[PDB]
Amino acid sequence: AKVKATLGEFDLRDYRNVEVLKRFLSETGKILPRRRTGLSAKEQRILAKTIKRARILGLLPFTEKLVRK
Amino acid sequence: GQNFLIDTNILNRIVDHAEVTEKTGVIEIGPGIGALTEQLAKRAKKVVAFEIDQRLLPILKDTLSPYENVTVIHQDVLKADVKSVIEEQFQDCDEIMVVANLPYYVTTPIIMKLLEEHLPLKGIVVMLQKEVAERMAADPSSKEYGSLSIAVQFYTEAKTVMIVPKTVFVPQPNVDSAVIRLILRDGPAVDVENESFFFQLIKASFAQRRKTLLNNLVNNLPEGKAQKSTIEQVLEETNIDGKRRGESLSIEEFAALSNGLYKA
Amino acid sequence: KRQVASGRAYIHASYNNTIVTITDPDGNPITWSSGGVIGYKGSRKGTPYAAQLAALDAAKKAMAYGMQSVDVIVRGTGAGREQAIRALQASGLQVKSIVDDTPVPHNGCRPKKKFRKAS
Amino acid sequence: ARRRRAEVRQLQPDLVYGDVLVTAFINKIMRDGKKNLAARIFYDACKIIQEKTGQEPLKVFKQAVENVKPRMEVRSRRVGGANYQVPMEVSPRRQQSLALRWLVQAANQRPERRAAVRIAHELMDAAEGKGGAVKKKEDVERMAEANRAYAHYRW
RNA sequence: GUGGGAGAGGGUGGUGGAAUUCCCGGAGUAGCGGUGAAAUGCGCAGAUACCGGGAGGAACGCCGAUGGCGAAGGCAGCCACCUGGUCCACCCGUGACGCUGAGGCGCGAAAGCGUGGGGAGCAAACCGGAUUACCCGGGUAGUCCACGCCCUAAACGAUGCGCGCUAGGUCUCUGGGUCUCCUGGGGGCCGAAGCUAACGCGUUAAGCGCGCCGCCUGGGGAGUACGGCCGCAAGGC
Repeated sequence: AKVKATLGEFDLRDYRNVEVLKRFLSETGKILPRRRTGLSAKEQRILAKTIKRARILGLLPFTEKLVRK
Repeated sequence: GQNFLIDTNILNRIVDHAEVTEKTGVIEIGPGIGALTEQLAKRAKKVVAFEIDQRLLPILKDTLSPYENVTVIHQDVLKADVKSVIEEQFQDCDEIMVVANLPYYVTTPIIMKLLEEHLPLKGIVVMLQKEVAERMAADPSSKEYGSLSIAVQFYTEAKTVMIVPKTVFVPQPNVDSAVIRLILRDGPAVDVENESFFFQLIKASFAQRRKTLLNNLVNNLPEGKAQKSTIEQVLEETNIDGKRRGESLSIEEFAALSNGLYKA
Repeated sequence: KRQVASGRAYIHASYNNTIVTITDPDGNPITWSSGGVIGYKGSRKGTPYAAQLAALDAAKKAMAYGMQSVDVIVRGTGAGREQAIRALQASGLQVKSIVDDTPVPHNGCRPKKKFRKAS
Repeated sequence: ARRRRAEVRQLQPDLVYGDVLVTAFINKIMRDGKKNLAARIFYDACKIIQEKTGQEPLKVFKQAVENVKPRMEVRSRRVGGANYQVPMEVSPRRQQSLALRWLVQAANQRPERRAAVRIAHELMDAAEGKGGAVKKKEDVERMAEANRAYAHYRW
């Protein structure tokens, strides 16, 4: 199930819509590929830009630790 | 077993190049299989074989029945003193030669250290690679020039006696083999204050070859590391040496430079 | 000696060796164990069996300090991560969570000759 | 074999006891096709067992056999030009094969002059829990899982 | 011209985190590290695991693409400024104002070099170890910046540029419209006609044509010799 599917209506250039932004990051603080997100490249590119910008703001994690062996 | 030469023709030619006669004496380094030893002993007054290989010696030793001049000494030439050999085994023939067809990674340091050992012998003829042969026998302003040529310039004037095809060697080396001759000079080619200091200078000059003489001597020299602030007078002490390199200069130039260095 | 009653066990699982260190929440290392202290040398230092023995040894020598529960984070990509973790959890200390915290560069320093040629 | 899986020969059970393992021991004693001699020597050994030990000799035989059946063995392995005595599980077939072979080999090592004496003494000693066969079994077992590091090579 | 679009195109300042290496502490016991297996090496002056604080340099993990930009060489964190190229739509202005281009001028990966800075990591040369009678431990220039040289490559699509005509199918990037689809531009894979010695190319031609430029005339000798020009030199034409 693509991450896009389990979502409604939002804006991508909004680098403060933090709650939706946690969705597009994996179990680790990594940006999910197009296979998981379910967007077009343009959307993926702009989303990655926004994600990095938010990371700079400290609203999002650069990296995390995964609860698994 | 390394690449072993199997040609009687080129072996005859090389042993001729060695001038192995009745008067001529032979030092054998790494007798090995015993083809070179075969071609040497029959025309040599006394052959002294040095080797440290475990079993390459006593097997060959069996074949040494017809030869009466085969005084094989089992030891490492580098580790073991050779001074005593001159007195003990050259009573038959005062003339000295060193002949080798060994691998070069052992041969070249052996030759260097033998020359360092300061044993006065007439000459040496060894088998080496084409590139290193060019490196030793080199002229000024050459890509094949370096510190090795400078080192061998004190001891001998060299020339590759006979270029060797790769075919003669069992496994074939990719690069052509070229046998050189090293016949010891009467004495030092050019005088110097200190030999060790001269060597340090030549190392410093050719450390970073491409850079200018000045840039080499600034950073390469340890005493240069001490007198980095003082290199001004070092520039002053230079005579008719402008913006220059190492390769540009010759033996006499470097000798005069060293003699000037002592006066700093 | 300390009796924190709740610490954390670090598992440094390299290729050549596995290291297990148990420590308090304050990061103060109470003790440690490795494949080397068991007596294994050379190649067999990083074997999964060595990882098992190291985990058990660390657990045993930690029980003396009264440790009962730990929260483990594993480091390195060595062959014996799974073996070490299973041995540790089956030693007598109730692990709360199992986590990895393997350090990965963000294309920083230039690596060794062998580890180069990254896709 | 490359193709098949070499179906196991079903030994005809002995007539005295109606047991296949007795036949296996008989065959293992056998040399130069002397079936009669092996049978007679085994039955002699059974006479010693009966005379010295109360219960039926077949019980002693089975007790000793299951006493010697190993569980871990090493197989020389070729990984990176080095020999590894990789511990491996042994199948029941191989278990019984090794047990019978070890029992017979150990029984001969005894200094006693007669064969039946040797067989009976070794077998009863193995039933006790000691002797040569049990020693060899223990040696084999401890040699395995002494280097269980290499056991990651599953084969 | 007007109205929009995408982009690691370039230059200048600013600063975000993860590593790596050192320094300062707290705790910590005997190894750490390394290999096909080992040795060198580090560690009782308490190493390696690990917690915290600080310094410094270099490079930007996922996104990431068989993707995009540029005339090539090349260009990946993020922010802002100054700029280069390009696509579509409206058909609004001009009236042939165009194509190519000997010399000239400029740009030109990496490695070298001069004059000054910087140096975390890697690492020519070099110091060690060892075995298969390459590989592991250290380390200099160099890789980093400013200015000035050098002008070389499998600098390759081994395919010069511009324009026109000649079946389609499929996957992508980016626009526009009336939006199952039409219509442009860019990047791949099959394949009509055709071409080729063959492999193969095929609307991004190696097809059918036109214009201009640059080269080829058997293999070595030889990119050598002499002469000339350009560089501090190595060297380049």
